[PDB]
Amino acid sequence: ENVLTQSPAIMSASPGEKVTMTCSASSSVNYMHWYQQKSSTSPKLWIYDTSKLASGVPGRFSGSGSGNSYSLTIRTMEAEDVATYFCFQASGYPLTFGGGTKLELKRTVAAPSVFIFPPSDEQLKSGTASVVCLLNNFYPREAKVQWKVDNALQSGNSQESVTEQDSKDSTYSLSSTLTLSKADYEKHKVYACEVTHQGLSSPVTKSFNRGE
Amino acid sequence: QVQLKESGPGLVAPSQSLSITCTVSGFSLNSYGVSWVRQPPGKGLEWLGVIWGDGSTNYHSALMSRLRISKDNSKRQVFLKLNSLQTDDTATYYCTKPGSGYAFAYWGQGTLVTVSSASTKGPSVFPLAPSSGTAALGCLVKDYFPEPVTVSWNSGALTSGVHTFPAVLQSSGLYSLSSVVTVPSSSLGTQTYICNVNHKPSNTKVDKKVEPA
Ligand SMILES: CC(=O)N[C@H]1[C@H](O[C@H]2[C@@H](O)[C@@H](CO)O[C@H](O[C@@H]3[C@H](O)[C@@H](O)[C@H](O[C@H]4[C@H](O)[C@@H](O)[C@H](O)O[C@@H]4CO)O[C@@H]3CO)[C@@H]2O)O[C@H](CO)[C@H](O)[C@@H]1O[C@@H]1O[C@H](CO)[C@H](O)[C@H](O[C@]2(C(=O)O)C[C@H](O)[C@@H](NC(C)=O)[C@H]([C@H](O)[C@H](O)CO)O2)[C@H]1O
Repeated sequence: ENVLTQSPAIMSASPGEKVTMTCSASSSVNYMHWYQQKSSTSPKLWIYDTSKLASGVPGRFSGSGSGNSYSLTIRTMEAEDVATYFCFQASGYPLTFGGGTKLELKRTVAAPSVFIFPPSDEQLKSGTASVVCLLNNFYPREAKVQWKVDNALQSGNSQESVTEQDSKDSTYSLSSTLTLSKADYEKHKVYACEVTHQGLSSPVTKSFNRGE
Repeated sequence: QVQLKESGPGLVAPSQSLSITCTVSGFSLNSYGVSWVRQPPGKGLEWLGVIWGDGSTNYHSALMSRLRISKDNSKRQVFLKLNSLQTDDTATYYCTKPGSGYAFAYWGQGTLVTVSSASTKGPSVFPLAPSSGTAALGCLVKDYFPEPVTVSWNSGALTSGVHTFPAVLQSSGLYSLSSVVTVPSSSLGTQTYICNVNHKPSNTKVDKKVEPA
């Protein structure tokens, strides 16, 4: 098969900035096509036959290339262009897709707002205590969240999940969920999550004491 | 308005087979091909095969002859059948219509297929209660299978400031997720916040009122 290589796999651009993503075919093709996919919903046809825009695609997009060498360009990056772009060839079977280039919007630094949630009483009756730390609306993506229970650093008992870049404000949000047995949850007093992020002069700590 | 839409089983046991139907409108299957693509979770697009208007077929050899595509023109239906699914056949499956440049101009919404012997299970929903100008609250949606669940707030009327996290597969074989919303502190006495959780595979709907403790 005719392997298509898109590198770099991830790039960022500030608003207004020109961006160019490449696609290399191992074997020469007469035409290259491209798709845009936002957040695991159906891809959309974006450019066909190397340089033709599909319907609904704004004029700031263009495509070029020939032989083994193709590109897609955005004249001026906008927040709505945050997506994964896939090249695709249909000149020979099997039909093949590139691995994707995910394009991020590089906006200004924004500090998370941090919230801590204790387990619900309803959950505790079941025998488990999930404690949630929420980092809301921050940029850039890199952030460290540590859980501290009566001053001891937890490890191996928490999981993080992160949103995609928000449509309008280009920020992330992040949850961190500490799971303990009820018995262990009742053995300790102070539950703290500690957040380190380049928007904060020093770490933020949000805590509670089980009880109220 | 060319439209395509997939219907499929969701859960399939290993070594059992997958059948999906693509129902189309706005075009005639006697004149146009329909392709199939899949996307494993968190990965790229992969082409599976095509049935052309004349009924001729082409398949990705990487499927090692496990795939057949057929169609019934009068019923506006294209059928995908994939045998002996294994864990790595887990993916969202799309039917698509080649159009401009023989590229895929129109796509179905996709149907998630999960390959697992594990059984359907509805979620438990717990409140993430607001603390003591902006406050955050939420719902923790725990211990369901398979994906997906949907979460809305106030039946879809509250959308601003909502963040519904991607589900994580736990060690247990079950999924969990949280959905949060930031709201004005001044609304907490006044406003009702209900997270509506729908898990179609189990036929579970939970509306959970979230208020201060
Ligand atoms: C004809 C052919 O060889 N088709 C192949 C197809 O080859 C393409 C493809 O590889 C592309 C790159 O993706 O490169 C060439 O085409 C170039 C451009 O991409 C394309 O846009 C351009 O189209 C011209 C058009 O030719 C002009 O006449 C028009 O005025 O302008 C446009 C815009 O410029 O042409 C370029 C080259 O000049 C290759 O030609 O590749 C795919 C694989 O991706 C298949 O292999 C196609 O062959 C199909 O084979 C099956 C048999 O296995 C069938 O024969 C099928 O034909 C039908 C069908 O049964 O489905 C017959 C129907 O009459 C026809 N319906 C209608 C309404 O015409 C359908 C329909 O065309 C298809 O289903 C697509 O929707 O095809 C072959 O198409």
